[PDB]
Amino acid sequence: ASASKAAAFAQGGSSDPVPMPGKYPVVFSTGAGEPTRDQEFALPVHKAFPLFGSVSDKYRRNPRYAEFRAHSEFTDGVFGTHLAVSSLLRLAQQLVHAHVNMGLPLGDFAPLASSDVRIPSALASVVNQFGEFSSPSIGTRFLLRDFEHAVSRVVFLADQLWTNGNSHHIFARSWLPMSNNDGNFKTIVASRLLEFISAGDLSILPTVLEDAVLSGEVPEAWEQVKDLLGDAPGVGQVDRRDRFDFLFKSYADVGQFTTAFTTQAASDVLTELGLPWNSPSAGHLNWQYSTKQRFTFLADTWAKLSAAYSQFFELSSGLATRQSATGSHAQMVDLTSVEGVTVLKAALALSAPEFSLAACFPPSCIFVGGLTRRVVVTTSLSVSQRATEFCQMDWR
Amino acid sequence: LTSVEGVTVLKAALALSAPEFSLAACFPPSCIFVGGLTRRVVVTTSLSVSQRATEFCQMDWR
Amino acid sequence: LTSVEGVTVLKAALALSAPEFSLAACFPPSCIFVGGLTRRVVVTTSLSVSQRATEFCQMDWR
Amino acid sequence: ASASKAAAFAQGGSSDPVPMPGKYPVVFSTGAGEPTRDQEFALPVHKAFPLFGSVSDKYRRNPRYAEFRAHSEFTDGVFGTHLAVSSLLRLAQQLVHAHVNMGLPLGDFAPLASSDVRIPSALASVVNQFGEFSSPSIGTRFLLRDFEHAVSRVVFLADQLWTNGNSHHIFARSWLPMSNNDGNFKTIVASRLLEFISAGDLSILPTVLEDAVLSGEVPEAWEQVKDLLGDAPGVGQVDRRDRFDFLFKSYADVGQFTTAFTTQAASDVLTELGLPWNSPSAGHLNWQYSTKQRFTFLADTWAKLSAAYSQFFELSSGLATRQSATGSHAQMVDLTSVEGVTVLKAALALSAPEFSLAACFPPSCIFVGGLTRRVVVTTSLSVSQRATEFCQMDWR
Amino acid sequence: PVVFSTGAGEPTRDQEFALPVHKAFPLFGSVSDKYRRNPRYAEFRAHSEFTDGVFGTHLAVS
Repeated sequence: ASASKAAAFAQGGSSDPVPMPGKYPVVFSTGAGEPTRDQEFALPVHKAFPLFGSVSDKYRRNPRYAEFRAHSEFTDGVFGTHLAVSSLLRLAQQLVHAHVNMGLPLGDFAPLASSDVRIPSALASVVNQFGEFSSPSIGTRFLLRDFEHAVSRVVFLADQLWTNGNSHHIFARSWLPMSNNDGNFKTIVASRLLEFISAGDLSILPTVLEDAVLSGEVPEAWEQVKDLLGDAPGVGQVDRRDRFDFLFKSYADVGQFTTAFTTQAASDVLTELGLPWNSPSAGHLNWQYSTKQRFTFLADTWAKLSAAYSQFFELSSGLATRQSATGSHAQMVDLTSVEGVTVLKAALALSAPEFSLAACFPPSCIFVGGLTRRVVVTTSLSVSQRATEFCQMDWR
Repeated sequence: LTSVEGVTVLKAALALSAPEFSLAACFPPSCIFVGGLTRRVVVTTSLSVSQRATEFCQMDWR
Repeated sequence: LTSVEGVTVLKAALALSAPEFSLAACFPPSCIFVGGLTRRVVVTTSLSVSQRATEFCQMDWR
Repeated sequence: ASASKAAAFAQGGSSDPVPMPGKYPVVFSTGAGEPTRDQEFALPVHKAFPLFGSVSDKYRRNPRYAEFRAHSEFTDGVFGTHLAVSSLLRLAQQLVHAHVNMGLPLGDFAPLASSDVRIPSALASVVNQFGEFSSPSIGTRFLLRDFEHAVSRVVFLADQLWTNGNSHHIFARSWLPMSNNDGNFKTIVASRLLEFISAGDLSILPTVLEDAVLSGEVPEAWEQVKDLLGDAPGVGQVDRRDRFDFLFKSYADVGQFTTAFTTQAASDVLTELGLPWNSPSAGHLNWQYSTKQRFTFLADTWAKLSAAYSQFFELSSGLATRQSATGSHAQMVDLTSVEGVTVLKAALALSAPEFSLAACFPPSCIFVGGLTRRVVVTTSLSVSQRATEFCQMDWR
Repeated sequence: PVVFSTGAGEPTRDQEFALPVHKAFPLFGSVSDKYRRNPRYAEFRAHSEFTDGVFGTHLAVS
């Protein structure tokens, strides 16, 4: 027990990603009150009413209230121009939030986020694209759109939700994180990944080498779709993009959609039902028309469903900022069912919440950055200094 | 509003008494439509009207 | 009054709360032809609106 | 004393069915007060008055109050909207309940289950079908309708009350539980049971193989009637459905449905009179017209049954939620009478109730499930570790 | 027009008549409060009405 310039430092450094999964569908299946008889069945319909209770809290008042802003994140009003409170936040939100709360431990060393200027923009879109069209496209379709990492405005975290695919297939092939950038760019998607990180690892995971038959499927197509996603979706809008995103997510590529996620009901349905701009300025008009209509749908919420005052379960959003929004080790998806469940994986989460997570196993497509920057200058203790000092105790 | 020699503040909306008549400065008017609505919404998944009926009915018998 | 699965009793006029739910066991009176009338009349042979305004105005000058 | 990661966990999991037997008839024969002389006989009819005295309690207030709701099964008020009570529950109800309370032991490992969205639906019907039309069809007919596992709305636990018949005759054959789902399906008869689980076990239990005489009179029709129940009752109503079912439950089929079925009368009389909807359509309207009327008839319990003010024996159904409704092995009937009465109880039920709970009740045809999920993750003590340790106490 | 006719202080002599014109000065005192800070401060927002900043981007006091 000797002494050489000690301290105690806290840190934060890592990445985070999110997905739109069939998870919401399990949370909006209408289990929450469909079988509740408080003759509230006076007021019509209850199909979308429940589902739509998903957004308007899980993206602005819950997560973007403490996670975003507090994350050393000086947020611009015009993305929170309207701090919202929807008492409809069933047992899923204060729960959901705890479930999905952007933030990792400090006793460890991680954090979350990569594009909250593009993600939300899309989410809002989805809430509108979904909570406006036909509320429940039965898994197939709506789920596709959301898990299809739908068309972008050039930023979209997509590339990550897509990176999932390629990696899974290439067993032996382990890629340098650089592959995480492949999302956008022209050539570098046909040199780094596709050619080098393919004619190398691709020429192995499936070395068809077919002759006079065009390497259809068998890696070479996923790469093409990859090459596409590189040059043919970043050149702008127009059918040339959808049609050639769709062509790349539609036909011939029926083998490329099998890797990731897809149904001829997302693409030919959703995709042919959104107008490429359904992700770009839709993401805008969904914030300055849909967010103001979010109002209507929120006020409608704080007016209609509010009327659900007569049951006695809901509560209101009383501004976090004190409530916070980070802490849950949503890291590494805790799921594995076989006769009996099995919550697994790294992220020494908790014990009281863990197992309570059944309602919702939060999952941020995190990258994970083993970083504990115990940065230390020694303009006062040239390592050696200590050395003699300590050395001068083993002598006597 | 209704003036004839002397004023006459009229009409439904059991407003107030202290402000009413003080309103001279400005008789506020919202082109309202008015919706006679008192939604005493009531589910009875615990008291099929009848239930009460016998209960009460079972007091007029004795 | 309306009955569907459960019994809902909407009462246009803010009636009561102790009788309401008790007074559904049978009665719910006739077809009145409501008359929105709150005759809050007011002669002005004492305070020609100007006088008031003239006064109140004398507290918005200084 | 080797210990290694012990615990102690309690569970629940198993089946449970129910039947409408001549059992009720023994409980409503009018032996509870027919000979009582208090001059209560003030110009009144006491035929149905007794029989219909247990209905409104043995299915909502008694069983569904704790059994159902507490069984962790999210109940909809519109199946218990009128959580009313009935004080006419003489000595048969608080008794009956204890006689038929669904909830096997945990010290063992079983529970209750078999569509409480269809059973009650039909029961309420019977209550109406019986307690309204013919209040005492003299065993033959009403008991039939009850036991006949009467027409369904596609669900009905009939399939099980019917499976009791095809397994009884087939001694040489035993079947895989997969024969339980034998209820509905267009193939149940053209595949598994009927053909395979018949051309194999049926071609032995009755291998007539008759020529130019059509072999149906030899339990190949039981397969046919089975066939029918497979394709001809699930195709809707078409009235003939009764005609068919009836045909299959009558016209010559009499030699078919007499292995585990009642008198055809309860089919042409009851069924035909009732009108195929008197099991699906009736149930609903019997739950939202008859359950409301259940009150008009509950009034019969709290007005007609209430008029019993002076005799002083009645006063049942005070609580619920707290009184519970599960924990009596009134299951595996296993009762036999010869000179003396012997009551064999497969499951170690009780000793104070047993011998007391033979006065009438001995619940349905459960399909036991030997299940004691004593699961145990091994991410702490890889068997070797333990063995490695214990072994370190067998070396020295 | 009856509220901006200039009754409020036109006949008030506090030699404030040093500073020119007083025609629109009074009338224009009508808005900038009766539509954002007065009514849209509690009525709008509180009316279960989650308002967008860009209509109250500037909460005013006159």
